[PDB]
Amino acid sequence: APKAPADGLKMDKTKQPVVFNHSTHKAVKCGDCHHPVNGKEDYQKCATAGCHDNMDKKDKSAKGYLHAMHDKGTKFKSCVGCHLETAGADAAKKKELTGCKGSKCHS
Ligand code: HEC
Ligand code: HEC
Ligand code: HEC
Ligand code: HEC
Repeated sequence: APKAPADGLKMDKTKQPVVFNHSTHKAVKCGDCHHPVNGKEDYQKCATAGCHDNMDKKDKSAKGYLHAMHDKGTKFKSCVGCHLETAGADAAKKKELTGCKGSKCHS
């Protein structure tokens, strides 16, 4: 159980970096994102060696970095997956939280 970093955290493993703010996700349990690995919630960087370290856009295994941030039907809600539920039928929120362009993730 480490300490939540300050906002402005830059996820920049790709050419479309995204800023993650812990403050806006205060209502979400730490473990929902820093999920269990070998029985214990893991707080290492998502793309740590052995984790989601493959940058291949088509890798849908546990090694797929982009898969972990965008896809639905995953064991743990991904960024987009959780945002889809949050936005519901609200088209404005869907654009803001799940859009591939013109969203708060990818301008
Ligand atoms: C998802 C909705 C998250 C919630 C809720 C919490 N965190 Fe988080 N955190 C998240 C991401 C996407 C990242 C970036 C990881 C990366 O690959 O760089 C982080 C990062 C951290 C870190 C720093 C990791 C490092 O660089 O070593 C820590 C220590 C951390 N987060 C802690 C933390 C705690 C204690 C939370 C709840 C109280 C918590 N986070 C929630 C995503 C999410
Ligand atoms: C290695 C130590 C990892 C770290 C750090 C993170 N994850 Fe992970 N993830 C890892 C494994 C081995 C697994 C599967 C665990 C299982 O019980 O099956 C996963 C899985 C996910 C998933 C779901 C994948 C799917 O069902 O297709 C997501 C969405 C996911 N992980 C996201 C995620 C994020 C955003 C992380 C950083 C905040 C993160 N994980 C760290 C291994 C490791
Ligand atoms: C739920 C389980 C979530 C996961 C996983 C992630 N996010 Fe999220 N996020 C969530 C909520 C409930 C909200 C607020 C909704 C609203 O209408 O404001 C958000 C908001 C954001 C935002 C906008 C606010 C901001 O910090 O700029 C962004 C850009 C954002 N979230 C990004 C993000 C990323 C990159 C995630 C995975 C790495 C991610 N979120 C996961 C709920 C949840
Ligand atoms: C936040 C909730 C996001 C939304 C909405 C979408 N994406 Fe995303 N994307 C997100 C993260 C956390 C990252 C990684 C940031 C980093 O640099 O580490 C990404 C990355 C991508 C990339 C990589 C670009 C490249 O270099 O090839 C692609 C291709 C991408 N994202 C596509 C994409 C699509 C198709 C989306 C709509 C369905 C979309 N993203 C939304 C977070 C978020």
